[PDB]
Amino acid sequence: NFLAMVDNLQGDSGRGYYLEMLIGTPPQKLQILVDTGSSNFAVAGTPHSYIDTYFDTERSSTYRSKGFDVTVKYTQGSWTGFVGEDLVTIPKGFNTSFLVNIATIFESENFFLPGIKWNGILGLAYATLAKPSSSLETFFDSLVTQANIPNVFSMQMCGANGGSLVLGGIEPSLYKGDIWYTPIKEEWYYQIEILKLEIGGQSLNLDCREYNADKAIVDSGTTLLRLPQKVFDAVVEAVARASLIPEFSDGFWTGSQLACWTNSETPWSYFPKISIYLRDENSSRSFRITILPQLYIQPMMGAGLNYECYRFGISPSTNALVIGATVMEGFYVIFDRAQKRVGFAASPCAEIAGAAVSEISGPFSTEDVASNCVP
Amino acid sequence: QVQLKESGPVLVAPSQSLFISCTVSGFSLTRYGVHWVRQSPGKGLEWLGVIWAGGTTNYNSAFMSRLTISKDNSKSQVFLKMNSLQTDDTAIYYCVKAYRNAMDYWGQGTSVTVSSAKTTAPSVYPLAPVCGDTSGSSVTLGCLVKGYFPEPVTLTWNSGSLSSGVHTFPAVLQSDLYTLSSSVTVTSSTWPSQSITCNVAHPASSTKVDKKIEPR
Amino acid sequence: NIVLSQSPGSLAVSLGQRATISCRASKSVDTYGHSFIHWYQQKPGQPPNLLIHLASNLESGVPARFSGRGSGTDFTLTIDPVEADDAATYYCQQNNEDPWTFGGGTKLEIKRADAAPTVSIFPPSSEQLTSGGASVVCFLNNFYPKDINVKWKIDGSERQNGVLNSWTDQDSKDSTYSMSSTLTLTKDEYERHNSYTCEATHKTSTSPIVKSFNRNE
Repeated sequence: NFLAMVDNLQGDSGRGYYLEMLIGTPPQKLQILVDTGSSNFAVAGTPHSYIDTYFDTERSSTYRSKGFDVTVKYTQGSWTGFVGEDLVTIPKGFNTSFLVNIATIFESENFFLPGIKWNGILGLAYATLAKPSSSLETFFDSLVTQANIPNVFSMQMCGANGGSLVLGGIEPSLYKGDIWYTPIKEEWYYQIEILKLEIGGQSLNLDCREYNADKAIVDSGTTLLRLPQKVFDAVVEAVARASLIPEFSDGFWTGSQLACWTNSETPWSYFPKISIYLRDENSSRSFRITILPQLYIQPMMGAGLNYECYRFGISPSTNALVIGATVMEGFYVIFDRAQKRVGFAASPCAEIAGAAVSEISGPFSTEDVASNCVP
Repeated sequence: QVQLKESGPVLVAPSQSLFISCTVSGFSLTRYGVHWVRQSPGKGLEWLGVIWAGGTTNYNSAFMSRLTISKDNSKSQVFLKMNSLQTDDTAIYYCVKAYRNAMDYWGQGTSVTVSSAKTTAPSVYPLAPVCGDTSGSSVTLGCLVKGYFPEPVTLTWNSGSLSSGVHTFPAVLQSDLYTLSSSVTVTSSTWPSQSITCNVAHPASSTKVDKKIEPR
Repeated sequence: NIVLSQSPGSLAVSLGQRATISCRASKSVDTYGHSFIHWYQQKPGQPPNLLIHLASNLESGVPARFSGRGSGTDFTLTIDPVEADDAATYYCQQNNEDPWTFGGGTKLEIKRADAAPTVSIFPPSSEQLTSGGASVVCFLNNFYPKDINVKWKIDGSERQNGVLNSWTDQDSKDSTYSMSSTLTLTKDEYERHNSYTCEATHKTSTSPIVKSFNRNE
């Protein structure tokens, strides 16, 4: 029943989209980060400054220790915990309970951060990333096996107020127009092949291997669009070339002052569109996902004011090109593990004041790009 | 054609007040901000402040205690007033047109020296080649500008007409006075067939001196 | 204050080659993915002039040989290929925060072929001698590199006191330097000796260039 899963996420890009879960007997309720960039299901198992509650194993009659521990490191942050299994109910999705592996965290560094509302994480990537090894079955593989659902899930983020995680397929009411699919290049992270980036209709002129040199991945657990240093610099250079920033004048005399705007005025009309080309499942064809300034020049303030301050939602990476929440907020994203593909459709909830903040278009030809851009 | 022209006191006593005007042309102060920047050996380039089109001023906070910038749109002039002068306020002072998120047209700058010392006009001495030296295919002449204060002087040859082969050397300060020199090199067919004269102006003292170079 | 630190202080590059100079900000200068930092060229005796706006936008009418790169705290200006006219000091300048501030500058020296100086010596003018002063001037014109030594000799003996030296900035056209040296004596001391000599030692020769006169000869 996919309609019941509509709006089962809360949160925002900045600190995470999370799913409520009931764990153990009697049920303990937790708030769980949705992360397509890792493969472990782990919950706080002891108090922490930045969480309200944790999972207490001694209060669950169905919990079983598996007899070993585990440590997981992310690009930033890490934790160590014990490994067992227990019954989980997802109230907004599956009213039957299923048995899953669970890591109960007792130590962490730079993981539970101030401002979060989640106390656990749902790693939705492939078994090859799971710790201590790929034989520790993932949450979603247990689910597929036990609820006998299709090996597919899909995500819509409505923060451009929550979103939806549809486990087992696609929900038609969550998109408009066509789904475009790009092949999964390597089943670990959700690695896809990027052919080209275009800023205000001008392609960057980098070898396409630059976009993938490490890997290009789709990751709901990352807030920003994260670009390898060379790619980042080429982007911001193109953005400076295509933007039309106001000149300094009365009341505007430093660059910092560009951040905040009054009187319903916004910075968006001054900035170019940003497009990512992906190979289609038909190798000779590509499609383009496009974000408008509305998605990468991001409003910051709490409610109740009559000015707004914005931040740039693109940052450099050392290694990976990470399609994080900055971009995912523009699209309904389909993780079609059964057919080794990732799908994108424009989100209806990705609208500000009636207007679309993202676009999808194709096909384009791949005739002038290498047959493989992943080195 | 955009132009900015500073006019200031070449010399001002410490703790007295500095007043510089900037007369602009080719653009309107009703449309463009004007910045003040200064440059010294000790402190390099320092942005002092700006007056925007609408009359708003923003200052470098290090100076706000004693700096005022203003303008008169109807006279196409911008003004700078600085109090409590210290000797390290000695600098070249530029007014500069605002442009996008930076600055485009600069004035030539006006040299301001903060000192209690008196103005002293230079002695200008012609330098002709060694008496009886071989008359080679080219010939170098010189002009020696000695014992002045403060900077600057302007030196030309033949009222600025002769500019090829000229080297005018930066002034060096010795016993509270400056000295500078300039050379010019011309062919044998040029000198002494033609008159060659160094012109030296020293604004601080209101002096203007010509010295024809004569064979010894 | 955001501080801007430029390196190196000085760079010498051959004609036709690439020059790359760096500017480092003490704090990020970026807002909205734009870097509020700009590059200016200052030729001798001129004010600075903007080359590159917002880190990487080449100013209209500036040759395409000039390019700017960077984001956050690290910026570079590249001139490729370097020309004689490029002999100048380059400055970065930020205005992401007040006060606007400038870097300390980088002087680009054009590395032309070594050249020996043309040396000329000048006895005191009679007009100076009337006033009891006597300056002997030596011009060491159109040489490269800038390092150079001048020795004054009076009747064959070295004199160190009362010498004032000044160098020009590197020429825009021929990439040389020139230098003026003035030995100032009293008229009475000038009139006690016969021969006056300036000797220039420059890397272009193992032996000094010697220019001399004998007084009242």
